[PDB]
Amino acid sequence: ADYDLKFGMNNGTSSNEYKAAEMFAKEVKEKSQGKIEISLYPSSQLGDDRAMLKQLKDGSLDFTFAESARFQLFYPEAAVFALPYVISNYNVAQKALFDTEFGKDLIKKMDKDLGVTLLSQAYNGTRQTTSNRAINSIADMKGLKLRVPNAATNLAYAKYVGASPTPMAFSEVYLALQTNAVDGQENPLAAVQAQKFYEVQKFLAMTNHILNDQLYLVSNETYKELPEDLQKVVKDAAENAAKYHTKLFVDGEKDLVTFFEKQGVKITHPDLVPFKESMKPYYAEFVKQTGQKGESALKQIEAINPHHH
Ligand SMILES: CC(=O)N[C@H]1[C@H]([C@H](O)[C@H](O)CO)O[C@](O)(C(=O)O)C[C@@H]1O
Repeated sequence: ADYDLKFGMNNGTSSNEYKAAEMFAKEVKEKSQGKIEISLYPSSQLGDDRAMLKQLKDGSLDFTFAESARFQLFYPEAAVFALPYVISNYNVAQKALFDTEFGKDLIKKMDKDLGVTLLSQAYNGTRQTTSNRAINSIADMKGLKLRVPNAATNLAYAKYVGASPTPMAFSEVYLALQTNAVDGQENPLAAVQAQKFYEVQKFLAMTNHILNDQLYLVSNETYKELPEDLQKVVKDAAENAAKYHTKLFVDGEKDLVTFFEKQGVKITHPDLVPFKESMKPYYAEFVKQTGQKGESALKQIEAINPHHH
């Protein structure tokens, strides 16, 4: 094609993210009259999300996904998006990004410093905790060998609840669970399904601890080369795909608990009051480390009412 573009992702071919990326690719190909073809590179073929963000910056990959929170790697205050229990729901996540001074500035910096254009934002589920033994209360976390991604906020979730974290890439998790090298992991329900973690985890606990969004990002080096009518095709397709993406996750959350039960998984509902209490010293450490910018980001986010209006 005139533009042989590539979209890298960590998720696999059975995931909601992949299905939404397929919708995006199809719409772009059709509405560009075949000028643009987007090929998909799932399952961390190209590296993890940190690697893929570098590749968008240098123009060697055209599209990828990232969470708003992942930008903590560059702007420490952006950890606010994944401080456990701070962002209440997706309504808050949307407003935090697009309707705060903090979030608007972040989007501008992503364009200036990191070489990426934000096309759209979707919901990517609320993270829960799976394990090889029951989590009936916070006490069961103590010393649980909890896999986390290579992200400071997830590492802190594990530490402050009393678990023993083991960071590793997403691709490595199924093996680690299967062999009981670790005792559990934490991810939204849809990823537990997509990766078939239910095959290698007998328990799931509704810890509700981190809210994930999902940004459709394009390399500036690619986006600048597209004539403006094709930029519009891409932007509009990303917005349409993100609405579909969100819907896939909202519907999965409704029924996935009963899917897992049918697969033999035992679901627990630990009391979250001590989980939330356990994060208070972590918030204090975030404020100490990130200073006025972090205090401000917190304040701006805590001011957002979570009810749709
Ligand atoms: C956009 C993206 O790549 N998301 C990935 C996230 C983030 O890397 C992580 O939450 C840090 O931001 O980690 C996973 O949930 C995980 O490894 O468990 C896989 C998911 O596909």
